[PDB]
This record gives sequence, structure tokens and C-alpha cells, in this order.
Amino acid sequence: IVEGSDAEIGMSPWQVMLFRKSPQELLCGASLISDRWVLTAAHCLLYPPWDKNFTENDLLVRIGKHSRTRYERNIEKISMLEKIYIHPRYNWRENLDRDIALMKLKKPVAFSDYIHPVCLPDRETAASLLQAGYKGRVTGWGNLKETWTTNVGKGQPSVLQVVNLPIVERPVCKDSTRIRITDNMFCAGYKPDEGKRGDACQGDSGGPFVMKSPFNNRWYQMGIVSWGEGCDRDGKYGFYTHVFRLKKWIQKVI
Amino acid sequence: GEADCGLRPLFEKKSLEDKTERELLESYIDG
Amino acid sequence: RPDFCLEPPYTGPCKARIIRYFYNAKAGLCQTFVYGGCRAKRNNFKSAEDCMRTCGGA
Repeated sequence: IVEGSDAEIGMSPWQVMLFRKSPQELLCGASLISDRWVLTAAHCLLYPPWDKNFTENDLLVRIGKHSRTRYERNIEKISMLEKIYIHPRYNWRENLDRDIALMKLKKPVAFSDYIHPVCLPDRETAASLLQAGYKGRVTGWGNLKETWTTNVGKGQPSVLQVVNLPIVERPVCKDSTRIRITDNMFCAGYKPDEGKRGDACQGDSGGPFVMKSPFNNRWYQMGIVSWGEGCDRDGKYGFYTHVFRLKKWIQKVI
Repeated sequence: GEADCGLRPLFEKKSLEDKTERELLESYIDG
Repeated sequence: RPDFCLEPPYTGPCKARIIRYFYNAKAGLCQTFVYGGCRAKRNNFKSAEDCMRTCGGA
């Protein structure tokens, strides 16, 4: 998360960490939506085609964490994945459309002050909240600055970062990139003139983009961190998977 | 489960508000 | 020495943090870079071994 800030303890009890020791190559976020299901981006589970690997597992889902590096004993829980379901129409070498993936945990997790599921949006919520100018929250352990290897100053955060960004008008998203966006994704972030910065960056993908309903006091997952050209660039915005438009697939699979 | 999804133990259930939460509410009231 | 070994490492638009290896032609050795999860260019290897076997010299 670029230009974000340290989250407080228990701020996002639905934040899940996708980690892999060997190859270390993995850090992605995910969201806890039930005691047995985690939601992430389809691209965090794939490999380049010349790898020829399709087993997809050996990954650890660490739930309840705050610190990126430290092991949190009586707080975090590590679980194994029983099954992984990637949207059969996710397209990388194409539109980057339908970047969504669900994961069934081996055994259901047990909630606590640090672990708790987010609500998924319903027609009404989608209508009330998904409006240009309306702010959402993005959390993650990803890079603090745009980086291809190493960067100046610190690079990765020690604790979960949070940043609240505004949903941007579709036309503006459309005119901000050459990649053909689809109704299944939305963009958020500040415009250059709004004197505020913030963005998701490498390591944040899969994490949740949430909004609090001013009507029922509940947090809803409206998007999933997916892509963006760089991190926190002027005139550029981050794109998120439109959870509401994929809600039916989520339901069907579960 | 879903029944009480979205209500964070250390916050909503305690009638506590995190430090930047209101910035979100403000943007809904004409943002 | 395939042409794609001379190309610089490409992270891409996606935001995952996938540590990978690329052939650094200028140094003549394979190094790690952060790949984003999508739109991988070919100089993107699972391991240094695979990296060297495919790009050893370029």
C-alpha cells in the first residue's frame, strides 16, 4: 500500500495473507467471507505458462495477522487449502477480466477478535455505495513504493497498511489506461489535483476493497485488489474486481 | 458466519470507531 | 542466448508479489525480481537453475 498508514489492531479482521515459503514467490492478500471460504484474485494462484505447473497448492493462508514478518502466537491461525476455484473465464493474456478466485479451507477457522468475515454486497448495497467520489478502504502488506526488485528507503511494511480511496468515474478510468476495462472491474484513487495520494502495490493483490454502509453499520466487500500501471502514479488509478457483478459465481461455486 | 458479517469484534461490537472510518462516512454524505 | 534474455525484468500491471528470476545479461548472471502475477514476459524463471539453463550467455 503506497501513501497508506499502519492499520490498528483488529481493523480488518477479514484480511487474509497468502504466503508461500518455497518458492518464496508468494505474498498476496485475500478475504475471509465464511469460516471455510477465502476470496482472492485469480492471478495470485497462477504461474507463467512455460512453467507447466497446474497443481496449485503448498500455499499457507495466514489469518488474523497484523505484523507482516512476526509470528503472532495466540492471535493468528494458519490453514491449508482443500480446494481452489479460479474463475474459468479469467483472462490474463487478454482483458484481465474476471480476476477472482475462491479457496476452500481444509477445516473451518474459528473467529475471534482478530478473525471475522466481511459481508458480500447485495443489490441494494451495490446501489447505495458504488458511486463516484465515495470512499472505500484497501488493506495490505504489499510494497510501500513502486518496485521491480529493491527501492530506496524502506520497501515492505512491518504491519498491515490501510489507505482509503475514492471510487472514480468510469469514463475517467476508461481514459486512464490503454487496457480495455470491463464492467466487472472498477477504479479508485485520487486525481492529481485532489492533494492526497494512495494506492495498492505489489503484494496487495487479492486483498479486500471494503465500504461501510451508513445504514446498517456493516462492512461490505465491493472490490478485490487486482491491477494498475505502477503504484500511486498521477493520472493512474488502481483497478479492482467488481465483487457484486461476480456475486452469482461466488454463490454458485460455494 | 454471514448473519453478523461485517461487524468487527474490536470495533462495531464495542461501539468503537477506528481513526479514519468517518472519512469514509463523510464521502457518502455527498462525496 | 535467446533474444528474450536480453530484455529487462517486467513486473507487469498485476499487484501480486511473485519473486522470480531473470537473466541479467549485463552482469551475465540470473537475479530475482518482483513479478506482478500477469503479463509475464519470457525472461521470467521459476529458479536460477531454469534461468541459467535457458539463458546461460546472451
